[PDB]
Amino acid sequence: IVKMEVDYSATVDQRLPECAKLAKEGRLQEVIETLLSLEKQTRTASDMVSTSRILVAVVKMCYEAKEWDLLNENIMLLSKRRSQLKQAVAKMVQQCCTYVEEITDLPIKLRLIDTLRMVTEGKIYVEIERARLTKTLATIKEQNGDVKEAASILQELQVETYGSMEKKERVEFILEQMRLCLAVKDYIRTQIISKKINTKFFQEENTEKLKLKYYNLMIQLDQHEGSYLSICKHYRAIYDTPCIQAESEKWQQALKSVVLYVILAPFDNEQSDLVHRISGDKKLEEIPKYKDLLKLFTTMELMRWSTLVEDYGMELRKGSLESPATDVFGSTEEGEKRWKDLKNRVVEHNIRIMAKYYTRITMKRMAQLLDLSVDESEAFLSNLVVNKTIFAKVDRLAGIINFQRPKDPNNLLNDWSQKLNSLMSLVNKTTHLIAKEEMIHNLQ
Amino acid sequence: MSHEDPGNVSYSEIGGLSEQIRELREVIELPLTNPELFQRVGIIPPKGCLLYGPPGTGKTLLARAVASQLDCNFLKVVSSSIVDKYIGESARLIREMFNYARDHQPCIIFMDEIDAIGGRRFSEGTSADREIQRTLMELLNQMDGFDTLHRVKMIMATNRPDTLDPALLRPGRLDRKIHIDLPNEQARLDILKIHAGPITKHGEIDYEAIVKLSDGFNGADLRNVCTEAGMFAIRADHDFVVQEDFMKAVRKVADSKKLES
Amino acid sequence: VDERPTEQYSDIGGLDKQIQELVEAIVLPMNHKEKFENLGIQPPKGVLMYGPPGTGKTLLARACAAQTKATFLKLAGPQLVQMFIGDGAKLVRDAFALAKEKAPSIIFIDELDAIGTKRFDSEKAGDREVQRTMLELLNQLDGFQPNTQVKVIAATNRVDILDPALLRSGRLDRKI
Amino acid sequence: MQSGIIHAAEEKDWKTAYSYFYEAFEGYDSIDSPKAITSLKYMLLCKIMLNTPEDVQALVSGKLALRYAGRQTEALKCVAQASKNRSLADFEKALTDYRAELRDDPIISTHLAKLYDNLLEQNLIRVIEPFSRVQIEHISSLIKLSKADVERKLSQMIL
Amino acid sequence: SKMNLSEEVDLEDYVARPDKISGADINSICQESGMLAVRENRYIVLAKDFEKAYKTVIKKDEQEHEFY
Ligand SMILES: Nc1ncnc2c1ncn2[C@@H]1O[C@H](COP(=O)(O)OP(=O)(O)O)[C@@H](O)[C@H]1O
Ligand SMILES: Nc1ncnc2c1ncn2[C@@H]1O[C@H](COP(=O)(O)OP(=O)(O)O)[C@@H](O)[C@H]1O
Repeated sequence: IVKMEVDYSATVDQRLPECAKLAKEGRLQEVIETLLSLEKQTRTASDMVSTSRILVAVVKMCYEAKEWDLLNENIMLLSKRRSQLKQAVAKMVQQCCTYVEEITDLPIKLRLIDTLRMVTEGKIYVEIERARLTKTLATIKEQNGDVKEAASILQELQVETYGSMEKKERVEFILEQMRLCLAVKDYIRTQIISKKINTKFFQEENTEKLKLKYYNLMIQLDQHEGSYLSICKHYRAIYDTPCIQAESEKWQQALKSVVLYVILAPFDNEQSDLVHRISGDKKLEEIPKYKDLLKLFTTMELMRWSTLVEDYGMELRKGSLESPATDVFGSTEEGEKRWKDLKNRVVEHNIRIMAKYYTRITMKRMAQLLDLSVDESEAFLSNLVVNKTIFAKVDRLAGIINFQRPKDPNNLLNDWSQKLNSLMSLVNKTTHLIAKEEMIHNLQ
Repeated sequence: MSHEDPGNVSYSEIGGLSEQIRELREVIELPLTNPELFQRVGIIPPKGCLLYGPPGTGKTLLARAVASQLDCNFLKVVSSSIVDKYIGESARLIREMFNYARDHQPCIIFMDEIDAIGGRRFSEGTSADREIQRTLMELLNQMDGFDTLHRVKMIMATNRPDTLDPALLRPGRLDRKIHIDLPNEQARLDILKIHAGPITKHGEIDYEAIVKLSDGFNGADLRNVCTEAGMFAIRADHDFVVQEDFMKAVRKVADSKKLES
Repeated sequence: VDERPTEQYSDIGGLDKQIQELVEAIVLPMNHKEKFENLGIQPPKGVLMYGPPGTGKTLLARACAAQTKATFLKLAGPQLVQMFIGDGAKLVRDAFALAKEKAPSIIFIDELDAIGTKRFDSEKAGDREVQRTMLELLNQLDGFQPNTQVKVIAATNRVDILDPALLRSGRLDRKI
Repeated sequence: MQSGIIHAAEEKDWKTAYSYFYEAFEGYDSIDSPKAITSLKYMLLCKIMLNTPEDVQALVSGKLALRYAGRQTEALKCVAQASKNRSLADFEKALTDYRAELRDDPIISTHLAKLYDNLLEQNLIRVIEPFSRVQIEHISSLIKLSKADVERKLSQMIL
Repeated sequence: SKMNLSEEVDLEDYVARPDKISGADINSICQESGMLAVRENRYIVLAKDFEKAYKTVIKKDEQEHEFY
C-alpha cells in the first residue's frame, strides 16, 4: 500500500523469540507492550511483514498461555489501535481462525463472536472474507442448529457470494445455510435465497452430491405451501442424475415420484407437454407407475379415484420400493393433504374431460362421476369457471349444464358454406377419380 | 471500440504473477458476469482495480488476458485523450466512451496513464492541478451508470500509485488495487520461457543464467531481449540461436538501459 | 508519393553505424523477410531518426526504400495540422491504407516533434486537437503486425519533445 | 389535506390523495391533534380504497400511527382487514361496531358506502359466472345476506 | 411529490440544502435528479441519493457573501 521506510527484520529476529522465552507463560505484559511499541515503529516506517510477524507472535503467545479474556481485549486493541496494516490484520485473523477451530472449550463461541466483531467493521470483500464465513459456519456448528445463527448466516452470505465466490466452497456454504433456513421453517426468506442462488447453474454437470442436495432441500420448501409443477420439474431434474450415475433404488424412486407428481400437477398446456414427454420412456416401463401414467394421462378415461385407489393405488401399500409413494401419500397429515389433492385433481380432470365430450349432463350423473354431492359438484364447477378453464353455463333451479358457446348466425352460416365448399371440392375430386378409373377400366 | 475480445488467449502468454491475474479476475469477473445479484440483494458492485509497476509486467497485457473468462471488449483509453480541453465539460468525452461501452455492453475500459509518469517528471500534484482528479471524479459519479444493467468496468493502469488522489481510494471510489511490480526471478524465468516459446533453435534451457544477468528487467524488456537475440542471429545470417546469442542480447539491453538510466 | 526513389546509399554517409543499424532494422526485414519469418522474431517497425536538420534522414530513408525496391510514401508532418475536424485522422488512415495496398512500404513521417507534443500543457495551448491525430497514428501502428510489412520512419530533431506513449516495443522503438 | 380531499372526491386516482394526506399528517405531527387524526384517517381510507390493505398493517404499525392510535384508527384497521377478507359482511360489521366514529358524511360515509358497493358488485360478479340461471335465494345464501338487499343490489347493477 | 414523496422518501432528506444551490439546475435537471432516486438497493430514498443526483451534471458557482 505504502512504501517501506525502515525495516526491523533484524530487530524482530533477535528479540521476538527472546521475548517469548521471557514471557513463556505470558505473566508479563511489558513484553506485549514493548512489541506493540516495536510494531508501531515499523508501522510508522510502513513495513507490513514485520507487523504481521509481530501480530502472529502475539496471538501465538496468547494461544500458548491460554489467557482467553486477555486475548479478547488484546486482539480488540490490535484491530482498533489505528487499523494498522490491512495485510497484517488479515493475517492475524487467519491464524486466529486456524486456532479457534482446534480447541472446543465453552468460550470459543466468545472468541468467534469477538473475531466477527473485529472483522465486521467493514473490509469484508477486501482483505479476507473466507475467515468470516468460516467463523459463521463454526458458530452454526457450536450452537448445533437454531434460528438466530441461521438468520446470521442468512444475512452474511450475500456480500462474499456477490464479490468473490468459489464454485465449490461458496455453493456449499449456500447449501449449508439454506438447510438451516428450512429447519427454521421460514418460507418467504428461504424461497428468496433459493431463487436468488439457483440462477447460478452450469456447474451441476460435474456435481457429485450438490445439485441433488440443493433440490432435496428445496423440495420441502416448494411443496410446503402449494407447489406441484416445479415439484415435478425438479424431481425430473434429480431423475436425470442417476442417468449418469445409474443407481437403481434412487433412480426408480425418483421415477415413481416424478410420475406421480407430474400427473398430480394442476392441468395446463405445460403440464400436458411434460406428461407427453415423460410418456414413452424406455426405462419407465418396468414399474407400475408406467401403467399408472398410461391410464391417467390421456384418452379422457373416467378417473374414479375410488376405483383408482385399488386399481393403481398399490404404491401406497406395497410396490417395488414404495418409498416416494409412502413419502407422498403414506404420511399422516401431509399425506392426507396430498390424498385430498389427488381427490380434487382427479375431480377437475374428470370435469375437463367431460367438457369436451358431453354437452349437457344431468346433475345426478355428474355428481356421481365426481364422487361428490350436488352442492360440492357445483362448487367445483364454479371453481373451474372462475378460472375460465371451461365454458360452462348452468341452470341451478333445473340443475342442467351446457358447454357449447351460442353459435352466432354469421359464423353458423359461414361454417355451413365451408361445409358446402368441402362438399363441392369432394365432388370435383371424386369426379376426376371416378372418370380416370373409368378410363383405365374400359381400356379393354 | 478498437480492441475486442478475440485474441484473448494471453492468459498463458502473461506467465508472471499468475496468482495476481487470478486475484484480479476474482475481483472483477463476478459482478461483470452476473451483476443482477448485486441489485437483487442491494449491494453495489466494484468499479475496477488499480495496477502498479510503471514499466514492468504488462498491465495492458493483463487487461487483455483477464478478459478471457470475461468475454468482454477491452478498450485502451488515454487519460489525456479523455480530458482533452482543461474544462469540466471534459465529461462529454467520457459520456461518449461510456455510451460506446453501453452499446458494446460487455466491455472493460482500460486506462492508459492517469498519473502521468509516476516515477518522475510531473505528477498529479504538479503541472495540471486537480484537472485530472476532477475528470476522474466524473467517472466516479458515473458509478450510477446502471452497474446492475451495464457490464462495464474500468481498470486504472497507473504507473506509480504514489500520487493517485487518495480521495479516489475510498469505498465507492476505485477501491481495489492489486500490486504489480518488476517481476521476480520466478516470473522472470517464466516470461523468458514464454518469450522463447515461439523461438525454436538449438540453444539451451539455461534460463537461470540469463535471469542472473537480466534480473529486474521488465516483461517488455525481456520480449525485446528475445527479439534482440533473433536480430543478432539474423545479422549474423545464422539459422541457429545459442545461449551465446542470449548472452549478447542480455548484455546489449542491460547496457542500453543502464546508459538510458 | 514518389513511385520510386533513385538516391543511392553511397552518396550519403558520416553516420554509417547508425545507417547500417537502421538498414538491419528495416531493409533486412524487407529483403530477408522470410529470414525473420523462419526465425520467429517479428521485426520492429517504428524507427525514429532524431537529430538536427541536414543530417540526412530524408536521403537515408529514400535510399532505404530504394534498396527495399518497395513502395515509399512520404508524409509532410508540419502541414498535417488541419482546421478540419478529424482531417489529420482521415489523412493518416488513408495513408496507412495506401501503404498496405501498395507493397511493404516505407511510411516516412516527418516532423514527429510537430506531430506529438511533450504534453507540456499551458494556458496558451495544450495540444487538444492534434492529440486526436497522435492517437490515430498510435492505433494505426498496430495494423500491420502480422506479415510485418510497411515500416514507419519518423524524422525529427529532438526526441525528448515526445510523450512516453509513442515509444514502445511494437510502436516507435528504434530511436537513432 | 384539502388537495387530498378534492382528489379523493374526484376518484380518478387515490395514490396522489394518499401522498397529500400523508404530507398533511406529517405537517400535523403531534402539533394539532384533531387535524392529525383526520389526516391519518383519510390517508388510511384512501390506502384501503387502493385495494391494497397489505401495507395498512405496516402503516398502522408505524411510530406516528401508534402515537396517534385511537378507537377510530382501530375501526379503520378492522375495515382494512375486512377488505383483506373480501367480506362485505365483515365490513358492515366493522361499520356498525364503530358507526358514530365513521358516520361522517364528508369523504368518510360516502367512501365507505362506495367501497361497500364495490365489494357487493365484486362478490356478485365473482359468484355469477357459472350460472346461466340461478335462484336468487341461493345467491343470497352464498353471499350470506337477506333476499331483499341482494335483489336490490343486483337490480341497481343491471338497470 | 409526483413520485409519491419520491416513492416513499425518508423524512431526513429535505431539499432545503440541495435546492438552495444558486446553481441554475433547470426544471429538466430537477426532474432528472428526482428520477435519480432509481437506486433500488432499498425501497426508499435517502439524502445520499439526492446528493449524488446534484453532484452529477453540475457546475460550481458560489460566492454570494461578497455581494452580501
Ligand atoms: N509478464 C509478461 N509476459 C509476456 N509479455 C510481457 C510481460 N510483461 C510485459 N510484456 C510485454 O510488454 C509489452 C507491453 O507491456 P506494458 O503493458 O507496457 O507493461 P507496463 O505497462 O508495465 O510497461 C507487451 O507487448 C508484452 O508482450
Ligand atoms: N550524408 C549526406 N550525404 C549527402 N548529402 C547530405 C547528407 N546529409 C545531408 N545531406 C543533404 O541534406 C539535405 C537533406 O536535409 P534534411 O533531410 O532536412 O536533413 P535532416 O534529415 O537532418 O532534417 C539533402 O539535400 C542532402 O543534400
